[PDB]
Amino acid sequence: DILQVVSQGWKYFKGNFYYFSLIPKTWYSAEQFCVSRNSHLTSVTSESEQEFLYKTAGGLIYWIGLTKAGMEGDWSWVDDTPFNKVQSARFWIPGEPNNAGNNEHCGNIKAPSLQAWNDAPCDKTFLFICKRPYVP
Ligand SMILES: CC(=O)NCCc1ccc(O[C@H]2O[C@H](CO)[C@@H](O)[C@H](O)[C@@H]2O)cc1
Ligand SMILES: [Ca+2]
Ligand SMILES: [Cl-]
Repeated sequence: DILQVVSQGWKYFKGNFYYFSLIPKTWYSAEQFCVSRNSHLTSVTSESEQEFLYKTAGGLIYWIGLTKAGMEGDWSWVDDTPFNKVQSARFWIPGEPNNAGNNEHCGNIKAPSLQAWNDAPCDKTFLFICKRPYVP
């Protein structure tokens, strides 16, 4: 139900529902909140989605579903979308990911630009964005 979901504070964009939180959490506690609402921290897989997210974020920092996984620590999406390193290079802040302090294994939307993402420590608290597909 689109009207029911939206009226609980979600936004509908191109077939997906998005929740922009108002309380900050660590990355995994954010993901746990998303899981409790049949969702995950958002993936980003097109310029139009990145644009919707950074514009709605409005210059505030939000965890998204970016996290390192595997033995090599390659970036991944918690909703299990395969990570496209080539397509995603345009979406990082220049100089990121930089693994500052050798402990930045999660990702957020930080800058209000198409170049928006930064890697930050997973145990830091930020606002966060859940994403849930609409299934009619
Ligand atoms: C606001 C401020 O006092 N900045 C100057 C001191 C400083 C320098 C780096 C830093 O790390 C943050 O910024 C880095 C980019 O510079 C990010 O790569 C990193 O993930 C994290 O977001 C945090 C503070
Ligand atoms: Ca960083
Ligand atoms: Cl919230």
